[PDB]
Amino acid sequence: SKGEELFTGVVPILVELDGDVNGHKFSVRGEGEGDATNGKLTLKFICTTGKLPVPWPTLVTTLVLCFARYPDHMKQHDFFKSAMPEGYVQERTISFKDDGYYKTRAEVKFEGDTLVNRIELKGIDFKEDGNILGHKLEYNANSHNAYITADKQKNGIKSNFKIRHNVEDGSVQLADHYQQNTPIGDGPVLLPDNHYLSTQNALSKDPNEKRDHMVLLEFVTAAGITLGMD
Repeated sequence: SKGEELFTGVVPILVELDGDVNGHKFSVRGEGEGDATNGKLTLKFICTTGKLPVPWPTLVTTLVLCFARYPDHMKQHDFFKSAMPEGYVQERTISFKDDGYYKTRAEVKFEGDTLVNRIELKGIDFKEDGNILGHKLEYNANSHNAYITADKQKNGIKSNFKIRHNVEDGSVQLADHYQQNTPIGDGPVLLPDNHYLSTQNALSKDPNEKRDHMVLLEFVTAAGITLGMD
């Protein structure tokens, strides 16, 4: 595959999410750009339906791992770019400890010159007074490492990892993520050796934006493969 050649520059990004959490429906649209050479993503997300009924941080992982920076000695382990431009399906279950779960299905693929992430999210069994529907989480996102393993029996990858949301009261809300990715096209894809993605996030607000929104800067860098002999 030569999909990685599509990410040598800066690439415009469009994100569209339709969500339904305990019957609270919402839509999010995001736009920005990705710079995989630096592992850098910059986007602004808008809740186009008005008030977002869940905290913005709970949506970060759902709202484009093809922009991770894979070091040269790990380029052969980059499943995400190898599937491009036909893309891959990214499906998760996000189980919030002592609360509800998200189920997400996304298609990540090129539409013209834009990398598009189109997501359907359903949230189920949440507590209306809980940390999620009750808007009790801090507006931030801890740095985290998430391990990738190949899933040869589906021609893809999988990953399980924990996200720790900071609660306003000083506690931590665990979001247990179970993830599976599989390609859309039938072309050749790289099934990686075991490794991890290292992620940092900076969440902010646009002073001139009156709608409910999130400005996000994210860095994702691949690691965990020994750069051994040569």
